[PDB]
Order: sequence, then structure tokens, then C-alpha cells
Amino acid sequence: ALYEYQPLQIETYGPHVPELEMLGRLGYLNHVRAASPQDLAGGYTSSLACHRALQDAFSGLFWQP
Amino acid sequence: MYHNSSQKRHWTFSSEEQLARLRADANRKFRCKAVANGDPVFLEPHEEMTLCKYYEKRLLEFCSVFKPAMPRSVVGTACMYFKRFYLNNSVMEYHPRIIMLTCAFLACKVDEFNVSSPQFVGNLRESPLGQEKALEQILEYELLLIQQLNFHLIVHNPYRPFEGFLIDLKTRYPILENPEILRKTADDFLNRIALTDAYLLYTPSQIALTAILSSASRAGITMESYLSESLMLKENRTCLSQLLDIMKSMRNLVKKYEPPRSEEVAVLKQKLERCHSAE
Amino acid sequence: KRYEKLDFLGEGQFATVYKARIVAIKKKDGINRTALREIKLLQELSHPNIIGLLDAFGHKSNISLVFDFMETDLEVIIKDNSLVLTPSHIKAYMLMTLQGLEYLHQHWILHRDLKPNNLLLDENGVLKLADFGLAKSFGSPNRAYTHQVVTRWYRAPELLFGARMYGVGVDMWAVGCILAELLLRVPFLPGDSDLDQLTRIFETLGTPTEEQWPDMCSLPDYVTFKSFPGIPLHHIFSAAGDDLLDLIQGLFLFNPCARITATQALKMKYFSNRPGPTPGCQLPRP
Ligand SMILES: CCc1cnn2c(NCc3ccc[n+](O)c3)cc(N3CCCC[C@H]3CCO)nc12
Repeated sequence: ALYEYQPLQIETYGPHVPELEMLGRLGYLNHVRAASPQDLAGGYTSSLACHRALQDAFSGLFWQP
Repeated sequence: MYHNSSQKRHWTFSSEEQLARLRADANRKFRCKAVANGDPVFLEPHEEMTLCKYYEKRLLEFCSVFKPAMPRSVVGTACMYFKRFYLNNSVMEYHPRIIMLTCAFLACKVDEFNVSSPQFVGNLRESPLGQEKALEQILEYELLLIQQLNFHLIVHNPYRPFEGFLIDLKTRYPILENPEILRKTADDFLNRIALTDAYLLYTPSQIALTAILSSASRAGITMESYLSESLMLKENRTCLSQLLDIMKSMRNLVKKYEPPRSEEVAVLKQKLERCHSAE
Repeated sequence: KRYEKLDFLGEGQFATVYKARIVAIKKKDGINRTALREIKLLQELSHPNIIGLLDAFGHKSNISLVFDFMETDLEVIIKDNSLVLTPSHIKAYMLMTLQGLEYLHQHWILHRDLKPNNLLLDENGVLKLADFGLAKSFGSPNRAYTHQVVTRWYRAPELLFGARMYGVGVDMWAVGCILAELLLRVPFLPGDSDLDQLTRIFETLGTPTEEQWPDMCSLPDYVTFKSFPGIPLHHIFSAAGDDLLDLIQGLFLFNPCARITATQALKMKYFSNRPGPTPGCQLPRP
């Protein structure tokens, strides 16, 4: 019974969020502050903050109680 | 995340009628408990609502001048705790003056805003003896507050969604020249939205988007295309209509909001202090 | 209340755990911040490989937390010299750990206390990440953390160099250490201090350089170490296959940005290759 990766399927009830590894290609990172060299050395990138912000903006936008 | 959060699952209600039902039920259960335990000393549910609004402004004022600077997320969490607590409890049973401080205390803990208890109560404008008494009251009511929140402590606020929408507009909506011009006014609307019951009725993302679009409308800018094209709602016009209805309802909630009057609140405060002194 | 105390499971640094009717109850500053952290995080999470907070109650300044009762943990498995850890068992443990971690990181939470005893196992062989008393949400620039997190043996070098800002790399490095402990049956990098921890890391894996970690020297507590060549992984892990060695290399990459995420680790060929992961019912019981 070989394992096969399947992505997590959680309904966000909102618009599609662009992939983490595409934000820079799409120009989103031009509107977040750059991660400092110490931040990058620790593994924090501005792409993380941008992705979290977009995910929160789009989460449950279409949801109705 | 909001889309599978406790806030969405248990603390976003279908209508203002449900919230009014919960508040009237809380008032009536306190009335029945007091009558069984032991007159016109009771406050009416609309009087409870007026006092709750007044003490929410007082909680906001306490959090604004709180040193060290309390982050906006902690303040939003505290105000949400206050609203949720007085959905199911009467100000006649638990004084909102202490409950609001307890909400700030618990929110500081939950949002990892590290403040010592003595430096928490040092922000009070009261005497050191009153400060120790207030601290003991807060410690007494902390567990009660957590129980009445049903141990649902994470509060999703509209601030990060607001930032995410600003990023998305700057990236995908060149029609809007500088989206940052929309910040201040949208922030203004955000504050007003916070005074209503919207935080119990709409998603943080909906609140943020409503604030942004109201700011654009005040500026005269039309961003219908952002909803239609960038958010791709042209593929599901029903989704666009539902979103527009949600934002219109939130704008209506804001416009109808009645700030508490000073004299009415003073009379109600005398009434509530009388209710607490007795029994 | 509605739970009758059955057995005294043990005591922790923050509370004491009792088996009750079957669940585990973990019974001037007010409510303990660690208990509140566990409450606030586990109420927002629901995944088979994350410990479930079933109920919560308290009195005065004390609070109790109800969890599912877990039969054992990974530490008991590893240290049980009578248990054989086949490649399939190791793959199963790694898979469940990584699935829980992927769900956790998707909800922007770092565990920050990953180690074999914090990976509990129920009687069905389901592994669950537990002990969220150090877990914290990540992804906000304005939200600094402390480097003194994660048990020292499992602490990533960025943490040891004082990283206040970090991401999923801390958990993934701890995951690599857990994998190495699974393979070697002993702690991989048993330092006695932070300096000795970094020394063991660099002596085993090589001293990192600028090309492996471009901003390494910018970390606040950065200390230059002797240029150890390191030990090639196939020498350390003799029985590891090439795919497993690729996974281990990915988990132990010095640059935390290059270090593989839980998702990337799950997509690696090691997990889709033969033999398949052991089913939970067949995992060894200590
Ligand atoms: C709090 C959640 C929980 C669920 N089950 N469980 C258990 N089950 C028994 C057990 C587990 C692992 C290994 N062995 O041999 C027995 C123990 C325990 N705690 C007390 C005893 C030492 C561990 C410590 C862990 C703290 O989370 N906590 C829990």
C-alpha cells in the first residue's frame, strides 16, 4: 500500500490565494517590506507575511452564517 | 484560520434578531434568578445595550492609553470578548467595569502581549489600593470570562484582512492609482463598524472589504471591477450579489448606530450601581 | 465533574496528568499562560495527527484540560531495545509527523517543541503532535519570538545562533533530528550546552559556509567554528537508502529557507517509494 501525496483540501470560502512560490513573480512582494538579512538568515521571508495577509483577506469572504 | 475557526463556527450569528434574543434572554434569566433569590430596580435590555456600548468605549479608551502600547490586535480581541460576554450575561450580574478590564487582561494573555499584572493595573487611573482591589477582581473574573467564551479565545480581527486587501489592490488593481489613499478613511469606517454588532454578524474579510469600498465611495472611486474581475465574481453573479448585499447591510448597521447619550448613560449607571449594591 | 479519576499518568513541569473516564486531564498572574496557549491553539485545530482538546474546565486560578488518552510516545518506542524499527515503521512515523506538521504550518502555527516524547501514539497507531505549550503562530513581521525554544538536542542552528525571526525550519530541523534518532536509536546530536550543540552539529554535518547559508553571519549570536568537513550521511546512516538520504539532507540543510517544508518533504520520493508505510494497527507497541 504505497503512499501517495494528496494536498490538503480545506474550503476557504473566498477567492483563490496565489501560491507562496509565485508571489514574487506576480509582483505582490513589491508591496510588502523586505525581510532583513537577519530575518532571512533565520528563515523568515517577506513572502510569508504577504501570503498570510492575502490568505486572511480572502478567507471566508463569500461565507454567510 | 477564519474559515475553520471557532469565531466562524460559534460566534458569527445569522441576524441582529438572534443577538437581541440572546441579550433579552440573558436579562430575563438574571431577572428570574434575582426574583427567586429575593421590583423596578432591573434594567431593560435596551438599557443593558446602552451601558454595554458605553463600557466598550471605556474599554477602547483604556486600551488606547495603555502603556506599554497595546497592539491593535489585542484591543480588537478584548472588545470581541466584551461583546461575546454580554451576549449571554447581564451587566446587572457582572459589572462591565470589571469585565472590560478582565477582557483586556485575557486578551493580553491570548495575543501574547507580555505584560506583568502589576504593570497591567498600573495603567488604571485609580489609587494603588484601588489598583490591588481591581487586580483581585480581574483574577476572580478571568476564569468566568473564559467559561462564558466557551474556551474560544482566538479572535480573528479585520486588520490583517485589511492589509491583505491593500496588498492585492496594489498588485492587481492599477485602476486604483494609490490604494493607500483609501487607508485612513477605511480605518475610520472600520472603527465605526466595530461599534455595531457587525463583528458578531460578518466575517473579518467582509468587514475589511466593506470598509475599503466605503472609503473608495467617499473618495468617489468605483472599484466594481475589482469585485467583478480581480475577485472573479463575474463567473458567479449570485456570489457578487450576496457580497454586495452583505456590504450594504453592514453600511446600514453603521448608519443606524445610535451612540449612547451622556444623560441617559448617567441615569443607567446610577440604576446599575443600585442593582449591584442591592442583592 | 463528569470525569472520574482512574490513574495518575504523571507530572509535568506545568501540570499533572491523570487518566480518567478514556481521556487524559492535565490539571497574581492569574491563569497559567502555557495552559491558555494550549487552549487557544488546540481549539482552532482539528487534524488526526494533532492532539485533540476535547474539553476544558477550571476553578479559581487553576484550569484543567481534557485530551484524548495516548498509549505511548515515540521516545518509548525508540528507547525500547526490544522493538525493531523497520524502514516501513520509520516511514509511517515520519509520514504522520509530517502530515500533522503540514496541517499545523498551513494554519501558520509553529510547534517549537518537537521531540520524540512530544509525538504521542494512541492504541491505534495514530501519531499526534502534543504539548503545544510552546507553540506560536508565525508569519507576522511585527511578531518577534525567542531563540531559546525547542529542546537543545533538537534545536536548529538558526535558533542556536539566536534567530528571533524564523519559520517552519525550526520544526523541520527537529523533524530531521527525530528521524535520525529513529534510525540510530540514540539522540543524534546530544549536546550538553548551546556551544556544544553547535559543535556537534558542525562536526557531524560540516561547518556551514556562505554558499550554504548566505546571511548566516548576520544572526545575533553567531560564532565562528572550526571548519569541520562533516561526516557523509551514508556513513552516519549506513542502512539508509538514497531516497531516505535525500530526505535527511533536505531536513538538515543549514539555510532554513532551503530546508524542506513539510509539504515538500511529503512530496519526496522516499514517501512514495517501496516499501509503503506501516499501517497504524501494525506499528510496534512498547
Ligand atoms: C496531556 C496529553 C496526554 C495524553 N495522553 N498522555 C499520557 N499518556 C500515557 C503515556 C504517554 C506517553 C508515554 N507513556 O509511557 C505513557 C501521558 C501524559 N503525560 C504524563 C506522563 C508522562 C508524559 C506526559 C506527557 C504530557 O503531554 N500526557 C498525556
